[PDB]
Amino acid sequence: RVASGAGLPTSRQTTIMVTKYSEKSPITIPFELSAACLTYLRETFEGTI
Amino acid sequence: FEAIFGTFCNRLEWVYFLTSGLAAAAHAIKFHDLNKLTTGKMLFHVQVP
Repeated sequence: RVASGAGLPTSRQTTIMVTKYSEKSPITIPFELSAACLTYLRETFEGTI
Repeated sequence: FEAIFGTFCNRLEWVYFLTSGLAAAAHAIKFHDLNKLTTGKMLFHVQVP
C-alpha cells in the first residue's frame, strides 16, 4: 500500500487471511495376473528344468 | 454303567509295484515332464534280406 494525501480514503487493513481448499483428483490403473502365472509362481515344482 | 474295552487298528497289506511279478513285464521309468507330453513315438526302419 501507498501513503496517501491529506484525507483521501485509503485502506486500514494488513494481512488478509484468505483460505484455499484442496481439490482432489485420484488416479487409477489395473494390472492383471492369470491362474497359470500364480500356479507356476508360488506352487513351485521340485521337478525338472 | 458303560465300559469301553479297547481300540484296535486294522493292519493293511501294503503292496508296491516293483515287488510284484507284473513289474517284470514293465520297464519302469520316472519322468516328471510327462504332463507336457502329448504323444511319444518310436519309428523303426528295416530292410528285408
